[PDB]
Amino acid sequence: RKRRRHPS
Amino acid sequence: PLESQYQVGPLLFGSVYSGIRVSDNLPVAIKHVEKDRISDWGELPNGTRVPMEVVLLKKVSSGFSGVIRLLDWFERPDSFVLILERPEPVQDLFDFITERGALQEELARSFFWQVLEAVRHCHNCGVLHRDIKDENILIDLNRGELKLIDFGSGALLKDTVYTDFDGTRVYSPPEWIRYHRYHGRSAAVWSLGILLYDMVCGDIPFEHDEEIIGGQVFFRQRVSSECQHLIRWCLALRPSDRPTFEEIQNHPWMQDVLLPQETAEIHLH
Ligand SMILES: Nc1ccc(/C=C\c2ccc(C(=O)O)cc2)cc1
Repeated sequence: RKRRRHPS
Repeated sequence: PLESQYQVGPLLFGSVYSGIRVSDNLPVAIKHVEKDRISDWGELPNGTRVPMEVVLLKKVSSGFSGVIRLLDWFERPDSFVLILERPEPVQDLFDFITERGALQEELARSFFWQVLEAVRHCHNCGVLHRDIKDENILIDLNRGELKLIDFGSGALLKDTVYTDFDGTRVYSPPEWIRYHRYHGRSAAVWSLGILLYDMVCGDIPFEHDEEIIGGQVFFRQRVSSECQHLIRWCLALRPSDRPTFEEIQNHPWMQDVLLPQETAEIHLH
């Protein structure tokens, strides 16, 4: 399961 | 003189450079913010119009090590430059959870408690961060102290309704998803619930709008009942059903926290 950053 | 006071190093999108204060070889972060890209502005006591981020950083700058300290700032024709504290050695909490996976509850407790104190500090100073997440939390690996960073989405703390938001959608509460409104404290508690799940399960629980408003929390990792309950409480669909900061820090799962130095010796060295 791919974990990722999330821009703001 | 900006380039005459700091030795500028390499990048850390977003434009933050590693730097050293030539005065005392102090590690700093040098952050550039384009004027054309600035959401809210504020006025300093001088009346000099500055980005709201500068205003918020100054209001929280009073000495408590849980929040990143703004050391200086400069104005340029098309941008502002922020000189910020840089711990060294450091790693942000997002990379830390990526490398290590789900955290032991003892370590998640210490981190989450430190985030809670830091957010209390912001609110006491009249500042609402609005973008609490693992990416905006730095770990001083030798002191075991957490730092909250990037106030670029923040706002002055108020008790009335907010109808604007520029933080991270997957950490925003269902009332923002559904109705474009929220109150500051209860929306922060929701993001703290997302953060806590993120620490003990190794990733955030919700990626999609329907999941956020669904009010269902599935645990992918073995997580104690007391911790699951605190998480579910923070993630109450109704904002008024969420715990206060005091209720969170009195929760049974939050008792007997490690000191920062114990945390560094046991989990970081
Ligand atoms: N991954 C990583 C590494 C080093 C730093 C340094 C410090 C810093 C950077 C940005 C900010 C801010 O946006 O308020 C503050 C401090 C930050 C993140």
